[PDB]
Amino acid sequence: IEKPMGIFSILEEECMFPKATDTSFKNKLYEQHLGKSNNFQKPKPAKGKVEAHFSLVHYAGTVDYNIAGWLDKNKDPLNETVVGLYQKSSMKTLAYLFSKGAKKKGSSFQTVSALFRENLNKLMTNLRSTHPHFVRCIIPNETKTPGAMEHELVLHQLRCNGVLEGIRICRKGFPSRILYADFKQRYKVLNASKKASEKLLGSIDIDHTQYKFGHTKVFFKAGLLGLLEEMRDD
Amino acid sequence: TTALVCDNGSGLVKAGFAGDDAPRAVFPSIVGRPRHQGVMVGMGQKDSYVGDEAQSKRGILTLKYPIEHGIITNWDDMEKIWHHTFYNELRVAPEEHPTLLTEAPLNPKANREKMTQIMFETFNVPAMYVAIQAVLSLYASGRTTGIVLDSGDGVTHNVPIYEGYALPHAIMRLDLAGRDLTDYLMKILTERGYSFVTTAEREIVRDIKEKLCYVALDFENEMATAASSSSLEKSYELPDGQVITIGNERFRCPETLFQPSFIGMESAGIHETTYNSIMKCDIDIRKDLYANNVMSGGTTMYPGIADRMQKEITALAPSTMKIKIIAPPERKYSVWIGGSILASLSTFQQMWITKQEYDEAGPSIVHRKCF
Amino acid sequence: TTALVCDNGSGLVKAGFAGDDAPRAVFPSIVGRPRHQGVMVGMGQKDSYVGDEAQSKRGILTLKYPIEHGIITNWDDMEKIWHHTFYNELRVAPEEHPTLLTEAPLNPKANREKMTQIMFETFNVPAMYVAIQAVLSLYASGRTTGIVLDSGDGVTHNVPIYEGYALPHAIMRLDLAGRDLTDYLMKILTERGYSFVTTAEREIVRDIKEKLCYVALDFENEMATAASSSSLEKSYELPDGQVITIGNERFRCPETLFQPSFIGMESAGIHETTYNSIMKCDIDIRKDLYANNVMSGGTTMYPGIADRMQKEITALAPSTMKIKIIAPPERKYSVWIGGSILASLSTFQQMWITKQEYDEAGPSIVHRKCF
Ligand SMILES: Nc1ncnc2c1ncn2[C@@H]1O[C@H](COP(=O)(O)OP(=O)(O)O)[C@@H](O)[C@H]1O
Ligand SMILES: Nc1ncnc2c1ncn2[C@@H]1O[C@H](COP(=O)(O)OP(=O)(O)O)[C@@H](O)[C@H]1O
Repeated sequence: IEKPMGIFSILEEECMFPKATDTSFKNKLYEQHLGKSNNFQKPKPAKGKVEAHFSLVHYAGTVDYNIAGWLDKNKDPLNETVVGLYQKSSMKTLAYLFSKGAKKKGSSFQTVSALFRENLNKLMTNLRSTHPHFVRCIIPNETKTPGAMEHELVLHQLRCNGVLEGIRICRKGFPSRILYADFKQRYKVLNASKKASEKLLGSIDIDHTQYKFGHTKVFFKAGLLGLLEEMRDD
Repeated sequence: TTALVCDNGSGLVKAGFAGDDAPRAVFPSIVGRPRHQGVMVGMGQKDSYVGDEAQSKRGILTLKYPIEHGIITNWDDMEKIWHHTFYNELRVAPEEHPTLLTEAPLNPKANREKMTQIMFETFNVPAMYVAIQAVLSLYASGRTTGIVLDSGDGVTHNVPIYEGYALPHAIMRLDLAGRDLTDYLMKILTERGYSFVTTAEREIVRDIKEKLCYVALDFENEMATAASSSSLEKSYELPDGQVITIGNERFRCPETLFQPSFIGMESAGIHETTYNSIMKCDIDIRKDLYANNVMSGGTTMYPGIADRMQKEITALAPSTMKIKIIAPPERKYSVWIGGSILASLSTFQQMWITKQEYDEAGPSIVHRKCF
Repeated sequence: TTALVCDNGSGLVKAGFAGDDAPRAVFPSIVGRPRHQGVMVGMGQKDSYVGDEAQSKRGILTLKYPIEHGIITNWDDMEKIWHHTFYNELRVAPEEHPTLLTEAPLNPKANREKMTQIMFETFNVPAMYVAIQAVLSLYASGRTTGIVLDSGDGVTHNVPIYEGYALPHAIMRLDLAGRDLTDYLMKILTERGYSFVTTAEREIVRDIKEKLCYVALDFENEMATAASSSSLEKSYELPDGQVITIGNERFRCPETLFQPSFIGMESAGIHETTYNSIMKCDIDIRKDLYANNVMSGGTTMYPGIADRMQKEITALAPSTMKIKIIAPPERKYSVWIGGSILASLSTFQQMWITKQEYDEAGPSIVHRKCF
């Protein structure tokens, strides 16, 4: 979306080109990306929806976009003599419009996506200069009946918040970092500290691939304690 | 990073940054050298001015355009021009800026080659490219079809383009342009008693031409009119007073473009070569070309040229074809504008000629599709 | 589910859905490719237009009919034609649609073989079938007996049918059709001074033929008349003005169909081949055939062709049989109409070639009575 020859760049090109049209934009997009990438892909005609034109995949699943109107919605050539008029007006409008050559575009090359990608990076840097924390206020139910919830709707809030992506990235590694406090007392039922952990692990039939006790806690994939859950009880 | 767009032409160098809206720096592409000896020691007179500085020092210099008809004849003065452009007009190290160069069609290949070579050796740019002035002029007009009639100061060419395809066999170059009109005006201004012979006062004559001249919708009627009345005379003050007056000349001079016989050339007039270039194209695309006569370059900036042009080419063409003439009000810079537009593209960022590539393949690379 | 009816033919692809009343999509079966180089970057010019797109871009392309005389010679362009038809003209996934294809009689066996193979591999249809254009054109006419004289753009054939039985030993195919008439008109238009040589302007000539030409009831009388008077001259405006006028040519051109010697062919005329095809059939069925001459194909759409045809074949036949000529006003689409009719049937829904069957028996299944 952001690199050169990306979607935004191509949209800018078509906002510059003499006689560009929505069909030319769609073509240029396809010929520049289709097949030559994986995220970008063709829309699927189904579901009675009017028109999709290209499908992207994000951390929150796939989504296909409609292209009609993107050209004349993005071009915004800011006039200059009228801005001078504003600067010289007698109201307080001039308070807004108060008055290098490299990387500055012309008053005829202006485009919305550019200002977006500019202030977006302004954020993504000044926010990158600050320690983060996160809160995800869900709405679990259509109406105001507390305690009761439906999954599909909170499933949507799951992806829009993408916390499932966090649990996935922490999910393909060692999610379970646990001490001996419960490990010894729950696993001594098969072979009735560190060397005691080695004894209690070699004896309950686990291979040395899907776990690791580094020096303080033992690290575990998720699906292995369930294997023990039913077996570490007898 | 930013790309540079230097449109040389004759008469006027115009440069700027890709993506801008107008060339930042514009100055006459001349090199002057003193022709007296100078007597004030400590004045530290330099040995060769250039650009507006020479244009101001005219009185004691001898000016020499290093581009004659689209082609470069004195390479050292051209290098001085480029160096002055980069280091004073734009004040930018050309080390990290792909530059876009322009040239007329049907030029000596050695011109373009030596241009590339100097660009890569002397100034050591990261990349470069040479484009055809007419294509850029079409870009600037937001078209994609239509013959374009560029007419700068040294050359005049028609390029018919359709759907972005150029028909090269129908390109018509003609070596009649602003410099020739200036000379013819210098000539016919004698018959009133005014004598301008110095390379300096050729500039005076050029100013007179840019201010007073204009194309006449009907040559014979205007001639008879200027004969009868005197409502056409206009005065003009020279750099030392002594106002002068020109009458018939005002439209005699630019009339040449339609009757080149005035200066002894045999080729056909502007309208005629335009119509011929049309007729050489395939029959299925002639209506659009009739409808989209773009016009650029400073010589197409005469009051009335578009109307006379339309009348003539209408007289030549059939009657059921619509004749239109796209003459924007800023057309003098259409080449540079289109150049900035093109250079600012991203689908263009893979057409440049990389320094490494040129080192690999030598200046013969230009003619290759690294065009 | 719905079935497709794609009548390829030369010159004109006409497709649509079974059961409809007229083909939805109709466009020239040509594939154009640019022949200049193109200079405006970012135009994203595709490399091969097709159909009406190419017919509009004619001025800068080189058009190639991929079907010479009923037979497919360039399979890649034919595949482009089919793909464009399905995915843009009808906008339908061919995955779930049995398609009906047509071809002339006495064609190369490999033609229909490779056709079936491509239809099953590339497009992966569920089923398909290949029918004889003349049988369909008879279906559309609501007949069950009568010689059908289909004369498309590439080929011309007679098929005598009686009670729904075909007499293959009397099928007479002749390789003179609209394309040859177009070429002959291009030739004889020179003798007036008009010169069309480009594949683009062959289309202009085709339009002239479709508009102005007509068949003369008596060739000699019309020749002498055009000599004497000028009441036959008609004008025509080319795509760039410069109106032209044609006289004698208007009926000189389509007269070829009755005197193939004009283009240096040795075979007999249309009327005579028809009469011969009649005479090759059994004597008991000749009267019905005399009464039921059917005409299809765009080439049989000349003003006056039915009257001249009747006169000639009456002169050849005895004076006690009755000669009639069934020339509907929409006969140009009779093949597609008959195809839709036949595909709509249910007694036909077991004649298709199921993809499973082809996978089981290979493309040789076509000639096999799974026809
Ligand atoms: N207003 C004007 N009227 C007539 N001629 C003009 C006018 N302005 C400029 N010119 C002529 O046009 C020339 C400049 O054209 P230009 O497009 O700069 O040429 P080039 O493309 O070779 O640089 C000047 O030499 C001048 O003689
Ligand atoms: N009105 C007309 N008058 C004369 N000829 C015509 C007319 N319309 C079409 N044709 C000719 O008939 C041809 C189209 O016939 P068609 O039945 O489409 O052939 P095919 O069956 O091979 O596609 C065109 O090539 C054209 O030259």
